[PDB]
Amino acid sequence: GKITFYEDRGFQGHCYESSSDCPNLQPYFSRCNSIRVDSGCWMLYERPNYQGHQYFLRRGDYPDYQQWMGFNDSIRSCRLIPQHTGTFRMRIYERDDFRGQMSEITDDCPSLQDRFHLTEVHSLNVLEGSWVLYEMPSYRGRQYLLRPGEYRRYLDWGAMNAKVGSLRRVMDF
Repeated sequence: GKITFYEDRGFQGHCYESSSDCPNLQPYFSRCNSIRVDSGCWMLYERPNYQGHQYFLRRGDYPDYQQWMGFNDSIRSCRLIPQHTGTFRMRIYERDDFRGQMSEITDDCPSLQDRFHLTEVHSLNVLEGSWVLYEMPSYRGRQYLLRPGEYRRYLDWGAMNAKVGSLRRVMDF
């Protein structure tokens, strides 16, 4: 994993490269307007300590922050997401605290509405691999990184509501 952040658009200005997690990038650069992901899967954060808007990025060139659906040009923490080989698995629930009907998911899901007739998920259990949760169908809207573990309520994956449109396994190309 290598991501290099650039302060200005079109890969110009002061830059910084990371190969690992960083809870606070503020000491390294004051703004971020373009990015070059050389390798790995990354989750970028608007605020330090992995808070605020989250953005999922894979290898590629990003000449401006709009390219990664950035809210603004603030990137203050990043996570290198560990590659998972084999099966990705998670369970979603009707109600919070793992109650109501449960469905198990093991592939990408561009529309929960379409496949489960659900617009909201009130709790989920990530058993294997890392996933990205999207507020809206077809991987649009606010993004939330799901690492393996228990999410007894939507608040646990850092969202403001239980609206869940799509789900994507964190896989490299």
